[PDB]
Amino acid sequence: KRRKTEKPSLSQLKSQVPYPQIIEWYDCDARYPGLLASIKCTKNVIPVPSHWQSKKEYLSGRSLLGKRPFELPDIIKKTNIEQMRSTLPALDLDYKKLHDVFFKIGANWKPDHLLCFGDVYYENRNLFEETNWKRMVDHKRPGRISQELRAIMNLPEGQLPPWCMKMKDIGLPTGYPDLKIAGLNWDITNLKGDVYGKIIPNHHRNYFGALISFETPEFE
Amino acid sequence: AEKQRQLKLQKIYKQKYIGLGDESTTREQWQRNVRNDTLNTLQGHSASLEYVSLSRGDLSIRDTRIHLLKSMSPGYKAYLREE
Amino acid sequence: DLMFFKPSDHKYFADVISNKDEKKERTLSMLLLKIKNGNTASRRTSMRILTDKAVTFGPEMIFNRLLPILLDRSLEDQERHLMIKTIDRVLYQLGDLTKPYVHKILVVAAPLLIDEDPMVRSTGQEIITNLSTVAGLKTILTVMRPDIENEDEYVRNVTSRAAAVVAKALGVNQLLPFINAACHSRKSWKARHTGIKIVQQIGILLGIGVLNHLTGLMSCIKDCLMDDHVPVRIVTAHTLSTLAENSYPYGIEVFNVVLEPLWKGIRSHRGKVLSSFLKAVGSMIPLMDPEYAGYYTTEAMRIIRREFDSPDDEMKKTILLVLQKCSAVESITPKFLREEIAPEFFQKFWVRRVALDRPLNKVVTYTTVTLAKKLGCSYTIDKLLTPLRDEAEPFRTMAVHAVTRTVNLLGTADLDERLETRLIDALLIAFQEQTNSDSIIFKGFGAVTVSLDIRMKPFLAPIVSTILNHLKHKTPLVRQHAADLCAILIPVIKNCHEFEMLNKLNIILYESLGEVYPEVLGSIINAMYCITSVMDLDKLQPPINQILPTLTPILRNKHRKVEVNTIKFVGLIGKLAPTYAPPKEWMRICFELLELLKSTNKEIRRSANATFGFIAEAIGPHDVLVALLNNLKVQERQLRVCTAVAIGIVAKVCGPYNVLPVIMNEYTTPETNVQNGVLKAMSFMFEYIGNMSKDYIYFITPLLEDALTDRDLVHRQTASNVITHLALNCSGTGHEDAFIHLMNLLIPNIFETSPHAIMRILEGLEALSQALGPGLFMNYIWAGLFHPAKNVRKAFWRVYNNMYVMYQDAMVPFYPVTPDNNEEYIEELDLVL
Amino acid sequence: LSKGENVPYTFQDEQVRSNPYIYKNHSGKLVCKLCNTMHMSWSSVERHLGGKKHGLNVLRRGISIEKSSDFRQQQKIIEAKQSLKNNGTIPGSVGLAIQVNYSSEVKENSVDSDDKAKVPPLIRIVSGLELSDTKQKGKKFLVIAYEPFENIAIELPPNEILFSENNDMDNNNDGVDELNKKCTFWDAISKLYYVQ
Amino acid sequence: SRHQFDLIMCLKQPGVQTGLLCEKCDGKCPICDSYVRPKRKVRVCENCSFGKQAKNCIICNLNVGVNDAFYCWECCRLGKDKDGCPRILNLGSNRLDRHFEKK
Amino acid sequence: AKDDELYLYHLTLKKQTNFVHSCIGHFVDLEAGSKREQSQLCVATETHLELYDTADGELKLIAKFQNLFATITSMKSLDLPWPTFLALTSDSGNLSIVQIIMHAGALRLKTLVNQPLTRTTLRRVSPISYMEIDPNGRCIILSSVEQNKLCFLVDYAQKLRISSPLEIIRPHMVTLDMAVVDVNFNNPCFVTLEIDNAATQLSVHLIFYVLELGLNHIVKKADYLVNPSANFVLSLPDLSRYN
Ligand SMILES: [Zn+2]
Ligand SMILES: [Zn+2]
Ligand SMILES: [Zn+2]
Ligand SMILES: [Zn+2]
Repeated sequence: KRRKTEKPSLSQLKSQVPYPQIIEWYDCDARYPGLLASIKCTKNVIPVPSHWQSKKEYLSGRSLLGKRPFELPDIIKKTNIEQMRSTLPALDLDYKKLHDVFFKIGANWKPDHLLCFGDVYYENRNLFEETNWKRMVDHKRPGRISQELRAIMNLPEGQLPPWCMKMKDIGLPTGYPDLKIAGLNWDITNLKGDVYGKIIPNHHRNYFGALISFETPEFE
Repeated sequence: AEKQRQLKLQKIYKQKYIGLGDESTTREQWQRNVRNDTLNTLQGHSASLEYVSLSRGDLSIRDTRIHLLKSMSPGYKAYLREE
Repeated sequence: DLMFFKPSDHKYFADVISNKDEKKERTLSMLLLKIKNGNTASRRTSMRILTDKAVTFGPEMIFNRLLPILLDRSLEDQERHLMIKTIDRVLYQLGDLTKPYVHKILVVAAPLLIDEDPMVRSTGQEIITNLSTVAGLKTILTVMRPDIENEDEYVRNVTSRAAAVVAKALGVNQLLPFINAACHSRKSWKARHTGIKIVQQIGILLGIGVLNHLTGLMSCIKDCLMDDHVPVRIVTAHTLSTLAENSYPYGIEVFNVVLEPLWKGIRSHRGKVLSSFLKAVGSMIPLMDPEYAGYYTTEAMRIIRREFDSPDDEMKKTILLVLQKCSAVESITPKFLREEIAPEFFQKFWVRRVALDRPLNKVVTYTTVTLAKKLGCSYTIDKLLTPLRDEAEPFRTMAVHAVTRTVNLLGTADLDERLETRLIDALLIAFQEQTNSDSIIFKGFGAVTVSLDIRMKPFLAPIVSTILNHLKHKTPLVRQHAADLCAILIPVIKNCHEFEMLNKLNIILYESLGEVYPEVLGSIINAMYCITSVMDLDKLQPPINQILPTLTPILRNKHRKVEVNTIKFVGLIGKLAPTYAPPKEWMRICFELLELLKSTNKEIRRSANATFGFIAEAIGPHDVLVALLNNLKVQERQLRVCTAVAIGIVAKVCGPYNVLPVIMNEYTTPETNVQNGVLKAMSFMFEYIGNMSKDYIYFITPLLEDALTDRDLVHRQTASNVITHLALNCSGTGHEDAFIHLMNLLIPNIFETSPHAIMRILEGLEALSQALGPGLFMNYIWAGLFHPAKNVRKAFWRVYNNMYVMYQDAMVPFYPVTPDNNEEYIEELDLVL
Repeated sequence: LSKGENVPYTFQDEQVRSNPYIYKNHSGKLVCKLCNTMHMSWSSVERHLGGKKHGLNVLRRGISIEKSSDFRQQQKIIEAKQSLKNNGTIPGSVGLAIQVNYSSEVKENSVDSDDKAKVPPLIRIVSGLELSDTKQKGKKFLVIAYEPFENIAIELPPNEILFSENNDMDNNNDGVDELNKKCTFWDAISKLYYVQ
Repeated sequence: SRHQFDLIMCLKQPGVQTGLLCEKCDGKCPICDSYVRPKRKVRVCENCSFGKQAKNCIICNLNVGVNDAFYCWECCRLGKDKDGCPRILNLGSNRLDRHFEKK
Repeated sequence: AKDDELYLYHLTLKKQTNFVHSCIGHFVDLEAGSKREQSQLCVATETHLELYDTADGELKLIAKFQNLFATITSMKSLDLPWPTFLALTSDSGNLSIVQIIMHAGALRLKTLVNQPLTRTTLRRVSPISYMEIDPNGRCIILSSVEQNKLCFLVDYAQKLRISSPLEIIRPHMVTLDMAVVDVNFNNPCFVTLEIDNAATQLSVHLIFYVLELGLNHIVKKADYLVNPSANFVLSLPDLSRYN
C-alpha cells in the first residue's frame, strides 16, 4: 500500500537517466527504479522484447498465416535435388558435387540477412521484405528505371523522364548533387536503354589479414 | 512436479554457488554478490592482483589481496573510517 | 468413464450416487474415485486437476475422505499406490498440516516401509520424507512418543522404520535427543527395544553418513546394551553389526567403549545371544587396529571352531559372516587357515543339506570366496572338486557358484595340471547331467574357460562334443542354455587356432537357425555373432552372403531377443562384410528394420538405428534416406524420432554434405510431423559430428529462420534443441555472427511456458552462452534482469541463474555497474597504471 | 469428413472454394484466416464453423465489407406457359404488354392447402450477366414466375420503355416492389397475368 | 533426469569412486542420456556407494551395473560433468506405475 | 568475395615470469644412479611451470615443462611414507596430483589422480586458491575463499589412492590464509582466518579445525575472535619442551 504509493514519478526518474527516452511508464513500479533505469539505460544493454504484457503467447500473428513454408538457399538449390524429390503437393547425386557445393562453392557463402547486435524479432515482423529491401537499395540507383516501371510509366525508349523538364527549371536533386542526366549535365548520346543518367563521383589495403590464396579442403 | 524440482535445484545451486537471484532479490543482496565476485576475481588471478598492486601503489602485493578479502565484507568501509 | 466400478468402496464413498462446500465436497471425492477406480485417460486428468486445485480444497476434507480409504482390506497394490501418489502430491503441495492429520497420514503410509518390495518401500519413504518438512521436528516427536509405548510388535516395527526415515529427512541431530529418550527410557521395555532398532534403520539409511553422527548413537549402545533383558542385549548386538558395516574402519576409536562387554557376553551367555554378539564383534573385526585385530581375531577363532557344530541356522549364518570378515585380517596367516580353519571348514559346511536353502547358500558361497583370497586358490578349488561331482543338482549349482566367484577374482593359474584336468572334467559332467533350469552353469563355466584358455585345447575338443550333443536335444531350456555356452566359448577357440572347428560350429548352428522356438533361436544367432566376429569372413563356411538372406525373414519373428541378437548380427555383417550381401538385399534390410523399429524395446530400437550407419557405409546414403524420409510421414512418435536417429547416424557415417540438402527439402514439405522429424534428425546429426557442423552452420540458419519463427511450440522446441548441439560443438569457431542471429530469434521465446519448451529453450540459451560468450548474452539478460513484471523477472532470473552456474569470473567484467549505479561500487576497478 | 474437397495451402497463391476461409498454413494444421484460429482435425474445423465464434467474425468481416464499400418446398414441374406479347402505345410514349395464361383446373385440383396459393405470379428484371452457361450477355430479362409452372423471360434491348413517373399518388403497399404494384394485374378468377 | 522429471539427483562433491550402470542403461550420459562421444567417467560421493547400493545403476537405480558411466562432450563443456554427484534417489513415477501396472 | 576473417597465430615467446607457487620436494633422480636428497624445488606461475635444483649451492634450470593451459591457483608438494610428487590445484576444480618423471630423453610431467571439484572457472566457491598438505603427507586440504572447505585423506599403495573428500560448509564465512599445523601423527589440524561476509560490523575471527582420522570428519575446535586488523597465520610446530 504505502510502498505502492511511495513511487516517484517517471519524469522524476528521467532526470537520473542519460538516455531518458527508453524509460517507460511501467518503470514507476520498478522495485528499484533508480537502479533499473541505470541498467536499462546502460550503453550496450538490449531492452527486453516487448511481447511481454501481451497474453497472446507471443504468436497470434495474422502475418503468421501468410508466411512462406521455406525457400532453399540458392547455393543448395543449385544441387538440383529440388527437381529430384518434389516436396510440394533414387535421387542419387555426386559426392563431389554436394561436397563442393558446401565447401568449394559455398565456403564464402553466408545468409544475406542475418541480424545485428540488438536486432530482436517482434511478432509482426517479417525479415523477408527487409531482405528484398536491403538488396533493392543495392541494385536500384537513381538515373535508371526498369523496363516494367518504364512500361507502366508509358515512357518510350530514348525519351527522358517527365521530371527532367521540371528538373531543368527547379534544378538537380538536392539529395543527388553528383547526379547526371542526358540532355542537361550529361551527354545525351550516352543515353542507353534503361539508364538515362548516372551519378559521377567527385571523390576520385589488404587489411593485414589478406589471405592472398583460398584453398578449400578436398573430399578425395 | 517439474517446477517443484526446479525449486529444490534452486535451493541446491543457491547453497553451492551462493548468490543466485531467484525471483525477488534486493539490490543490497545482489550487488553484494557482484562486489564479492568482482573482488574475488581481482584477487583470484595473480595477474589482476599484480596489476591492482602497482596501480594502487601499495608497499606489498598481499596488502592488496587481503585488502580485497577485507573489502568483501560491508563493515570494512567503517573499519577504514575508524583508522 | 469410471472404469472398473468398485461396489464396496464406492458405496463407501456414498456422496453423489446420481453450496460451494457441497460442490468442492462432491467434485473432490469424484476426482478421488477417478484416480482409484477409473480410466487411465480419466485418472491422468483427475491427477492434474486435483494437484492444480489441491491448494483450493481444504486438507480437512481432502484427508478426511482420502485417508480412511487405505484402511480397507479390499485395496490392491495398483489402486493403493494410485491414492499414495495423490498423498505425495498433495502433502508436497500444501506443505503445512495440523498435528492430528499428520499423525493420521503417518499411520496410514507408515506400514508401506515394511512391504516386501522396494517398490512400495520407496514411495513409503517418499511420503514420510515429504511429510517431515511439512510437520517439523516437534510434531513428529510428539507423534512417535505415544506410539513407541504400544504393545504391538507390528506397529512398533513400523514406526521404528518411519522414525528412521524422519531422522534422515530432518537430520538425526535434531531427532537425536528423542533417540536418547526412547533409548535411555527406564520406563518401558518395548520403548528400549524399538528405541534401539530406530538406530538400526537410521544406520542403514544414512549408510556412510552415520559417521559424524556416530557419537550419540554409541552412547545408547554402551549404556543400553548393559540391560538385563536378553532381547535388548541382542538388538544392541545387531546395531553394532549394522553401524560397524556402515561405519567402515574409521569408527574404531568410538567402538572401543562397547568393545569390552561384547566378549564377557560371549564367554558367558552363549546361545543365540552369542550369535548376535559374534555378529557384532565380527563386524568390528575389519575396523580393528592391526595389533588389536591380531588379538581379538585369535580370541574369536577358537569360539568359531568350537561352534562349527551349531545345529541352528542363525548361528551358522553368523559364523560364516565372522569368517568372512576375519579373512581380511593380515594377522591370521594363510598357513594358519590351511592348517586349521580351512580343513575344518570345507568338511563341516559343505554337507549336502547346506545346499538345500538358498538364503544360506548365499552366505556359504560369499564366505568361501572371501576365504579363497587368503587360502591358496589351488587348495580351495582342490577342496571344491569333490562337491562338483556330487549327484545332487542344487549342490552342484552352489559348487559352480563358488568356482565362478572364486575364479573371477583369483583365476585358475594356481592349479596344477592334474586338478586342472579334474576341474574341467567335473564341469563337463555337471553341465551335461544338469536337471534344473538355471542360467549359471554356462556363465561360470565360460568364466573358467576365459580364465584358462590355451590350456583348454585337449579339453576344448570334448567340450565342443558336449556342445553339439546338447545342440541336438528335445528341451529348449537345455538348447538355449548350450547355445549361450557356445557364444561364450567362441572367443576362446580362437586362441587354439581351431578355426575349421569354428567353421563346423557355424555350419551346425546355421542349419539349426530354422528352429521354431524363438528363445533358443536368439541365443543361436548370438553364437553366430560371436563366430562371425571372431573368425575372418573369407574363411567362413556358409558363407556370409548365404547367411544374411536367411536372416531377413527372421526380423519379423516378433518376441524380443530374436531381434536383439538378429539386429546385432546383421550389424556385424554390416560393418564387417560390405561387399558380400547385394545392395538390393541391403535395401530389403532397410525396409524390414524401418518396419521393425515400432517395437517397444529400447535396445532393439537403438541398435536398429545404429545398423543404418553400417548399411549407409555399405550402400547408397540417398537410397537409405528415401525410405527414412518416406517413413517420417507416419504418425507414430517412435517411428518419427528413431527414423530421425537413423538420419543422424547416416549423416555421421556418410557425412552431412550428402544428407543435409535432402533433409532441407524434407523440411520444405508442409507436413508438421515431417518437419519435426527433420528438425530432430538435424539435432542428432549435429550431435554426432563434433568438428563437421562448423562448416555447415550457415546453411542451417535460413532453415531455423522459419523454424524458430514458426507458431508451433513444437517446432520452436526442437529447433532450440538443434541450437543446443549445434551451438555447443560449433562454439568458438567464429560463427558468432550467425549465432547472434539464431539467438535474436530465441530471446522472444524465453517467456514461453511449459516444461519441455522452457527447458529446451534454457539449454539452447546456455549453448548460446558458450558460442557468443556471456557479454552479449549478458546484455540481453541485463536489460531484462529485474523489471517490474514479476513474470519477466521470474523468467530471466532462470537464465541468469544458469549463467551464474556455468560462468562467474566470465561474467565479472560484464556487470553493468558504475559508481552512480551502486553506492559502494569497487574502488579498485578505476585504477590505471 | 472432408467430403473430398481440396483445401489449398495458404502459400499456394490462389476452382472456387466452398468456404474461402479455412486454409492450411505453411504447416499441416488448418486455420481460419478471419478467426486466426488453428484446428487439428476437420472435425474441429466443423465445430469451428458451427460455433458462434466464427459466425461473429463473419458478421464483423461483412461490416468491414460495407465499410470499405419456403425455398426448399418449392414445387417445380418446369412447364412452359403460353405468353402473348404485343406492342402497346399510350399517352406519351410506347410500352410493352404481356398476357400470360395458366392451367384450366387441369392439375391444380390436387394441391389446395392454402400454401402460398393466395400468392400471385411475380416479375423481376434480371441482368444476363449471370447464367447457368455464362457465354454471352449484356441485356435484361423481364422474368415471370409462379410456384408450379416454369419461369419465363423476355429480352429488353431498349434501355428504358414505359418506365413511368409517379403514375399513382404515392400509396405505400410495397407488395414485393414498385414494379409489381405499379404495373401488373392478376386475374386470379380466370388465371390471366397481365404485365405492362 | 533430462526426460523423467520427478527423478531427483544427489549433487554432492564427487569422490574417487566411479558410478556403475547396467548393460541395459549402457551408453547414456547420466545427465542428458546421450549416446554420443562420452568423455569422463562419472564420480559419485562416498555417501552413494557404501554397501550393496554401490552396485546399482546410477541411472535406473534398480539393476546392478557392470559398466562405468561417462559424461558426454556436451555435458563436459556445459560443466554439468562437475556439477556434483549424479544419482537417482527416487525410483520415479514411471518405474513405479510400471511395476504396479504389471503386478 | 574475399573473406577478411583475420587468422592470428598466437605464440608465447617468453613465458610468464611471476612465480606464484613453489614446492620443496625431490621429484626426479637424474644423472645419479641411486641418490635421494630433499634439496630441489619446483616453481609455478599459473600456466607456466619450471623445476630447479641446487645441490651445488647455485640454482639450476632442470627442465621447463610443457604448457599446462590452465590457471594454477595453488601448488604444494606432498611427502608420504618414496619419490616426492607435487599436488597441484588449478582451475577446473580438479585436484591433480602429478609426479615429474623421466620419459624418453626428457623430463615429462605425469599426472596420477585428478579429482573433479566445483566447476571450470576461477570462483569463490571453487575449493582452490587456498591449499596445504599435512607435513607428514597423510592428507591434502583445499578450501575456498568463501563457501566451503574440502580435505582428502591421501593413501599410497601399488596405485595411489585419494580418499573421498571431507566437506565442511560455512555459508557466510569468507576464508583467508589457510595454514596447517604439523602433527606427530596424532591428528591433522589446520587453521584459518574467517571473515564474515554478511555482518553489520567487520569481524575477522580465527578458527581452528582438527580433522579426526577416527571419526573421518573435520571438527571446529576453537573459534577466537580477533581484531578486524588480522592478516595471517603461521604454525608453531611443537612447544613440546615448554607448556
Ligand atoms: Zn473462423
Ligand atoms: Zn551422491
Ligand atoms: Zn540402469
Ligand atoms: Zn551429457
